[PDB]
Amino acid sequence: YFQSMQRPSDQTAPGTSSRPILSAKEAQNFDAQHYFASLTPGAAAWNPSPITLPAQPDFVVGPAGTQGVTHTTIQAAVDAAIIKRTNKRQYIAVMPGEYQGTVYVPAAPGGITLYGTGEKPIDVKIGLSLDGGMSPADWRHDVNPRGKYMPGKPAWYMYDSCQSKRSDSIGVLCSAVFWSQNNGLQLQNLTIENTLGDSVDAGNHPAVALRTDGDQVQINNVNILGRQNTFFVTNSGVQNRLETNRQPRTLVTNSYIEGDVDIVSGRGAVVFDNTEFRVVNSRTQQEAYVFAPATLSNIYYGFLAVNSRFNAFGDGVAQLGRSLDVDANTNGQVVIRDSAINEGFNTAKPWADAVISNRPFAGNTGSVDDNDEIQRNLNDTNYNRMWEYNNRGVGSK
Repeated sequence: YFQSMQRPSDQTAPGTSSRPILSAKEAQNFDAQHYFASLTPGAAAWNPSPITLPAQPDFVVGPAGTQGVTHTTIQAAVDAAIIKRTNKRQYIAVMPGEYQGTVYVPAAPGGITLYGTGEKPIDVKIGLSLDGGMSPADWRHDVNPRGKYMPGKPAWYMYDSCQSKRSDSIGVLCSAVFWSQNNGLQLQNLTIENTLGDSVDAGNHPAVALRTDGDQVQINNVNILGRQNTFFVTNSGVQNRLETNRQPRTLVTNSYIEGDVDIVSGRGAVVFDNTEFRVVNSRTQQEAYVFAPATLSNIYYGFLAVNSRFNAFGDGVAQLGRSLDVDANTNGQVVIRDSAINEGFNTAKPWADAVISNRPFAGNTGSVDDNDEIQRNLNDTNYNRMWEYNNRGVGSK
């Protein structure tokens, strides 16, 4: 038997307290089928089929006067889809262009598919600048010009949950450009950006590009561009706050996600396959964290990054993640497997202390028992739940 010429990952279980590494046996519990498991018995895990585009879309968003365009804003087309009150999936094509303004996709009986028709995802750009620190008055002005959101239009309940706030600042959970609660949302071939970008300093400036709260959501060949809190998943219902008994599942494939601090955050089971994550250092050079899961401590599945690529600029500043300790019963969960970690990461301490609580990072290296098998409870609340398996690249060593 001749020797495979394949280069083995140099990551060997159990790893270290700073960088715990799963055994093969442990890693079998951390694949998409487990992350996507149903809760009913008699029920198969979610196995989504790929997004399929129709020969004709239901709605077309584009420049005014162009042939075949139905609507000039994306919110208007979403509203036209929602008012039908149908169980059937609706498809909204978006022509190449720049589309300034929020897009709120409400919970509905049927799924909405929104897709770009450009040669690349960058050809359709959806954006607005919104900062969690901004005043409600400034927020209302920027989000709702000319009666975009009014009682009796779709997505009112979403807008109203934010606009009613009388706090000094609107908060991260209202800073999203694109916010969906639609189960079954599908996004393909477009760019979603919170354009706050480098207009602000290195401090706390939550500015979500895409927020998704729906179950069975598929995002394919999308660019999600931001700085702090670029992509946020939550398990919220109509009250707009994190919940304790709902586990939405999202699949992100073939996508590009850029930011700096807590680039992918929140509560939900999310699988990232063949996604590139890029840390930028144009706004802050002092810190960067890719994943900030807020997974409930009784829930076993948070984030899974598989067959993905991680790139960072600076000199070993960037980290893979930190737990988002939003409440006492949170212990964020993430597995990064089979992925390339390239230059720019802190290889000695890839996981940071928790945000909000400042809970020190604690990796569980477990013990060995009879005939030399690593043993540890992967859901032990005394340790973090941030793990790697079979990664490669300079940043994997």
